[PDB]
Amino acid sequence: GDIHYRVKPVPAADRTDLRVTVQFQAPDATPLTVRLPEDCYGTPDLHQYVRSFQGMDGVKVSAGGDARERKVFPRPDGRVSLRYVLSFDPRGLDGVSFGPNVGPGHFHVAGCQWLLRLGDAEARRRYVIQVEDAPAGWKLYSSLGGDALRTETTASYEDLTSSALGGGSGGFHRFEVRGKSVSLFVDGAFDVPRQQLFTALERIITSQREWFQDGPDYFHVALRPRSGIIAGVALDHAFICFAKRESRPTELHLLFAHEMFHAWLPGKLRIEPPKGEPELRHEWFSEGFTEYFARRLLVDARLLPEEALAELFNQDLINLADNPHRAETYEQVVKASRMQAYTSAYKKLAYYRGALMALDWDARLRAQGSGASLGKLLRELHALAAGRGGELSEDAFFDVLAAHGLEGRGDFERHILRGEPITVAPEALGPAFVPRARDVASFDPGLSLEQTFKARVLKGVIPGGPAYEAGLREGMKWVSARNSSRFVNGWRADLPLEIIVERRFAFFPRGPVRTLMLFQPR
Amino acid sequence: GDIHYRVKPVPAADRTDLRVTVQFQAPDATPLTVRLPEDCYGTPDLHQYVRSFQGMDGVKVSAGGDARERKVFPRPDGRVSLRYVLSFDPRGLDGVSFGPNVGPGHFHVAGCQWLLRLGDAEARRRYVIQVEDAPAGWKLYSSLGGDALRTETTASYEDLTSSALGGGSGGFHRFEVRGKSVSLFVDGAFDVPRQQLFTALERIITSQREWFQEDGPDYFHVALRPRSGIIAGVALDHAFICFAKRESRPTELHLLFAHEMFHAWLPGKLRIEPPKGEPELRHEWFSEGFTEYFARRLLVDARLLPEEALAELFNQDLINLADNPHRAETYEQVVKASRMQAYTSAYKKLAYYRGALMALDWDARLRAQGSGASLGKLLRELHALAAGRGGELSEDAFFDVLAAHGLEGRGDFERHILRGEPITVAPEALGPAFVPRARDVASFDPGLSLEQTFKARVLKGVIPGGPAYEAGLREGMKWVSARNSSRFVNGWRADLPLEIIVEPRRFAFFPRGPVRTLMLFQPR
Ligand SMILES: [Zn+2]
Ligand SMILES: [Zn+2]
Repeated sequence: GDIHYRVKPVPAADRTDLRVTVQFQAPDATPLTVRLPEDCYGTPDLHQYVRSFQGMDGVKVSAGGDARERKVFPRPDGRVSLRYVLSFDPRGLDGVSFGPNVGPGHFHVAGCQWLLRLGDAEARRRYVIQVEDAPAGWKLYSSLGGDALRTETTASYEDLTSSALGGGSGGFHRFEVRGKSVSLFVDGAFDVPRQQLFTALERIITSQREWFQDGPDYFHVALRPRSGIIAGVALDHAFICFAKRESRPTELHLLFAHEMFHAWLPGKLRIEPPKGEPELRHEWFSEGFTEYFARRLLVDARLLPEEALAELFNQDLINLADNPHRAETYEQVVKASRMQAYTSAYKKLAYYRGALMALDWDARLRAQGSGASLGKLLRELHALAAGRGGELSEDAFFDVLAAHGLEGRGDFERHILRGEPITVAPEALGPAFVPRARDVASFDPGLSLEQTFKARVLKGVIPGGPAYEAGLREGMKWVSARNSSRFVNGWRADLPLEIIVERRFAFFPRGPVRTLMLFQPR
Repeated sequence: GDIHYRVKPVPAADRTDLRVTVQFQAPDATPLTVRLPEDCYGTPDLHQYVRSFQGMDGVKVSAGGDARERKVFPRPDGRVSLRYVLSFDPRGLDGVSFGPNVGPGHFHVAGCQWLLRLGDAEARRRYVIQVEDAPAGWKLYSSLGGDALRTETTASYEDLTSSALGGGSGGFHRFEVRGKSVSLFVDGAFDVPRQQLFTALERIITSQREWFQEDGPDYFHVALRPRSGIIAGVALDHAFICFAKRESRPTELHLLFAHEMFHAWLPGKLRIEPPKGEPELRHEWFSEGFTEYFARRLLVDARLLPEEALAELFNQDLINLADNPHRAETYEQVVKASRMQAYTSAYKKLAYYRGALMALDWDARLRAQGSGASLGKLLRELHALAAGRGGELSEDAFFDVLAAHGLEGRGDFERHILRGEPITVAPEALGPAFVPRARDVASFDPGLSLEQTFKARVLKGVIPGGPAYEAGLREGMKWVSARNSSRFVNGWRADLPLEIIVEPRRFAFFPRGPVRTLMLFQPR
């Protein structure tokens, strides 16, 4: 059967409502049940935002089981025709990182956020989705087709939960890269001016499509506002970004350059782990290299100065040195995943490892003077993987590196399998930077952060350690803590660790100084 | 004493909050009562939008009598230091035509809408108001100074109730006219692109300044802000705020801009003074009607309005005036109606139609003399002479000027205004490209006395055989509502039926009455 969808954006005082009308053929006139959209992206109770839900041209609608269900009575011939208005709260949805994002001059909804749940979700149907009566001056962008006025998709409901439909009037830019269309949309309040976001996004995409040398016929980049986060979801033909108003240019550039890079690496260049081995085996490559490339992309596009590039790798060396699993072998990392004690530190371990390995490999390849580079080698690796569905066996991947005079297999077995420390060549950041010894204080809170949190009572306070030195003593009524998680994205080294007891205590996590070769300028 | 204000615009999900910190000295340490802002522009219970209200640097606050009050505990020396956050609901405030206008990337507040009520409202103080930690890329404005970052005014609270403070991030344009600064701000959803709005506003504003060729204010702001179902504007010294709907057409705004902002000059600096005892409405035909004429001439000169659309506006005037029940009413009768609070839309609109057609006639007659005369040249002379008497001309001086240029102004005034005689427009008044031709226009006749009907709650005055009678309406039906019923309010469409829901059935018909012949201008 065919499902016809018509969506109208109706701008309001504080939001943009979506008037949705849908028509399809049922088998006969037996009253069937339909369900209101449930958010796969985390909003609790998405049905509360359905303002009205009535039938059209004779189709009757009554109450169903709960408030997420409706009983509709099809026509004798089987036609079903319904109309419902989605009025999403902009205030409530500011806390749902990937929920619906609406505003007085824009709207964005993922497939699950506006589509109706009818029947089997695995069943395939022909979806015709149109945007009608769009306001004057607005630009639209759908993930199912290059012309959001009408898309034609044959897929299942499940497939369509990740799709996107949106529009706005706050910033639009269009350009062509290799004859293919790319559309940029920016709505919401943002410190970075619209022109700087369009230029930066234009450069990042143009660089990405140059690397791998013709792609998608249509692609959209939608920037939408949400406080307290800088996140993005990637899709086929679209990249959606929910970011806070106070986002710095580099913060958005690093995210744009990293999440869009995931469409190639590991999207079209995946290293197949051996039989039975987990997907995390090659996280150093599928995540650490992507970040390295993302950094190399910004510096090439003249968006990130080389001095900041040095501090990004310096942070990788400092963060990996403070990682408690920095020396853990494959057998230990894989055992923690089967044992589910896999904290933020474990999540970040392969990012720090893989980024520095790529920096070393590039330096080692470019020192050859034969015009080689980690990038030239990744283009060969990706072109070869095209004849195998974008995947490469472990032997085929390391065979290529060995052909370019690079000991790829030895590095992986050393640093990833055996957990041996990673050495970065000194010429990696150009001749203007040189690694010089520096002492960085290790992260020692002076108390067991987890045993305390578990028992809600200060436990294991090491006498003479930082926590002891602040006055804290073991067995104390732990109330709360702030800036104590070392490997979550917002940890700051210049800010003290706060801990509240029954009284607020603050101290820096001072510990045995270690020496690291950080990159300095000349 | 000195009152010192600090305002922080804090963007939010659906609005922009205002963190206001105020510092002033009390006469003593004895507790005093301060009351939250009340809206002079019509917002019920504006205090409900005050989220927090606390003391600062040792000053204590407590509850007071009602929700509008607060008990402030000054310091021993008398120092009072308060901080309160205004978080205005953009949804409910869309219904208040002149209430606070906020939203995700902008804010606008009138003086009364953010300032605190401290002591006597007519006591003069020195108000120093600064906008701090404003968001990056936002542009701000104030009516108390050309630099919104810090203004300084010695005025009373009452004077400051009509002041304006605002900013935004959805559109800004600045330009200079004869060395003076003008800034334009646009926020909210609007069908007309920002470039079109800025170009038109710059053209209209420049045209108005060259018309009188006087040095305008050192700073001037024009703030376009969103609000459903209305197209309104409030004129202030140093600022013109406009709250309009998203679907506003360009000409609708162009007429609003050109008309409202001309009132700075006419009657602002050129008022005809009525004789002793006479109401100020006597010259509403000159202070409103002629302003509408010059606003239309202004738009055509700036190429924002074609000449075909100018003819229609005057055709509209002829039709609207012919439908006006008070069209032939003398001045004593129209002055009798103001004293009995009967001024309705028909009355407030009578002087608009009257004065605009007279201005059109007067211009044709002046230019027919072939001596380079024109109504615009005449108004330049009148404005210049008025500058020596305070923007004010006696009736004798005003009319002496017109009679000097061969125009019998006085005669028309005591024939069309004072006596209510019908107004004749010279056929050549719209140029050789247009000709007045007789057209038959159906008179407005609901077949029912609306005014009477709305005064009671039943149907009053249904004429057996009128349009309302044939539609099915009768004498004595519980009257509930009406749509498209006010003929002289801006929104009446002769092409949409008159809707009257009685009892509860809905009667929709056309208020078509006896035919009328009028000479409308048509293209050749
Ligand atoms: Zn990633
Ligand atoms: Zn007026």
